Amino acid sequence: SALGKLQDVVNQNAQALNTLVKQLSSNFGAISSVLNDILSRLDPP
Amino acid sequence: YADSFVIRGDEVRQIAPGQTGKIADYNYKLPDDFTGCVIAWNSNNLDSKV
Repeated sequence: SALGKLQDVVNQNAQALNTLVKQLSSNFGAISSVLNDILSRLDPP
Repeated sequence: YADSFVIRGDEVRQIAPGQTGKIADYNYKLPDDFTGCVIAWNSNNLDSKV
């Protein structure tokens, strides 16, 4: 009143879970990254 | 299966998978994974009359 070995595990896991959510706003080379605007501005083919 | 009909000359480009226009919209629609073949030939002398 040290415990950095316990904080590192929590930090690495939270930081790896934040990247997975941030990867959802990327187009990866499509027009946009949101599955509706791609879908309501083009026809199926 | 063999389907047969008669259209204008410049409407032959709507007989294909994934098109739009008055013919492909509501006269004759081809699915999007078509498998067959499309054949077309001019017939001015048979079908057009003065």
